[PDB]
Amino acid sequence: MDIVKLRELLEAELSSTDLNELDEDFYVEFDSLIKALKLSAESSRERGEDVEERLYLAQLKIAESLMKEIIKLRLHKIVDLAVEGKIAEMTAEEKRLFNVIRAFIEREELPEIYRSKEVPKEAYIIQIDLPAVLGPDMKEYGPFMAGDMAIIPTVIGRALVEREAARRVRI
Amino acid sequence: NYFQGSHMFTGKALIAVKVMKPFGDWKSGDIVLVEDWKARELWEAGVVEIVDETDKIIGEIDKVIAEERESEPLTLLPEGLYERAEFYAYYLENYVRLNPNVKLTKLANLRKKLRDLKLIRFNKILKAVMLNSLELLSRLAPEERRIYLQMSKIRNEWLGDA
Repeated sequence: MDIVKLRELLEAELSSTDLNELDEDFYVEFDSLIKALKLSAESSRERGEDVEERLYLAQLKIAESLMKEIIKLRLHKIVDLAVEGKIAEMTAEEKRLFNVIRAFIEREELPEIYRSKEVPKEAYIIQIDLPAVLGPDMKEYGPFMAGDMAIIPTVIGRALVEREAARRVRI
Repeated sequence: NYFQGSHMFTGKALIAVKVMKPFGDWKSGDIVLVEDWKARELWEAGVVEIVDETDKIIGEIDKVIAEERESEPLTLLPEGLYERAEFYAYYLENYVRLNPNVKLTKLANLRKKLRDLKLIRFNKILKAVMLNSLELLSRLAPEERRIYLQMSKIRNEWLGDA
């Protein structure tokens, strides 16, 4: 990981409204680059290279800056996914967060740092463009775009399946 | 006390710099191309000197501005035009504070020209939203791409039109 890669991923986050699919270790590798840029910088200040140091520091600020812009674009896309009930591949840290946004929306419990009503929902691939559908909970799902992965109540997903408009998936 | 960062160079543009001292494998007097951010850092510490490409840059924008005001579609911007204009603006800017005036007039022109170019293309994006489309993205700088994508999402959810 380096600033060149972060420059590419920022360009790619900006160029689509969809969450850019990243290497699972994106965040872990970012931290490394920064721990590595942090040691390399001390290891030059003391060693009296005002130049070699100035460069290690300037790269680090660029890294923090690129990251800031990338995470901002991604969080907003994640918020939209959590609100619209859609799915997309995202790092492990992002699923944790996505789960907290998702918890918040269905009024669950966000931590500090018939036999039951409960509407059963599963993941599906929407095959055609579909307008918002009304679930048994009176909550509406959609609209959806062909190609979207969504978590909707099985009662509706089932109807869409037998209708050739959706297909179950593995989230 | 407080260092006000200002515009930040991330390396999107390559700047021609003249080496003053033995840094790395570079000898002295020779001309090299570095990333804009590395250009400002080594310049600040007298390791290199900025090859004044303001002449070529100003006239470069003028050509693009001229092309826009001629045929409706948005045009492909030379690689890094925006970022390279920013750098010579930083160069002209901090040149008045060089280390031991015809320039401080050009600084104003480049700024007026860059501003002008972004507005003409912005205004064309606004109107393009009123008629998404992949083709157009392959013609916009990544930041303008973001804008077009956002404009259209707002527009489609309001109007719902084609």
